[PDB]
Amino acid sequence: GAMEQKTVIPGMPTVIPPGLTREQERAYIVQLQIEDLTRKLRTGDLGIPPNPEDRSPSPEPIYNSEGKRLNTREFRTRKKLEEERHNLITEMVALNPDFKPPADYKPPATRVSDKVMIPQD
Repeated sequence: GAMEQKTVIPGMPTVIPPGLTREQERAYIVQLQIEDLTRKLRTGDLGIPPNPEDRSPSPEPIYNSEGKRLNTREFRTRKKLEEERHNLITEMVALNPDFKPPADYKPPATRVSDKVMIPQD
C-alpha cells in the first residue's frame, strides 16, 4: 500500500545471456520490466486493491493552474506506473544509447514544472 511504493512485476524470471556487461544486463532486465510495467498501465494490472475506507465520499479532482482538470486517483496510479517505467527508461537509455523506448513514452522536458522536478541518479 501507500503512494510511495515500488511496484514490482512478480513472476518474471530473468535468465541473463552470457557475454553481457553489467550495464547491458540491467538493460535486458529493465527492458522486460519496462514492457511488463507498461503492460500494467495498459490493462490496469496492478494487483493492488484500494482501501475499504475509500468508499467514504471523497473530494473531486483538482484543477491544474492552466484550468485543465484531470483524474486524480486514476492518474496517480497510472502516472506512478509511468514513473516506474521511466525510472527504468532513464536507466536503460543511459546503459544503452541505442535503446528505443515504448511509443507512448515521451522523454522528460522542462515543460513540466507543476511539481518539484529534481533529477535522480
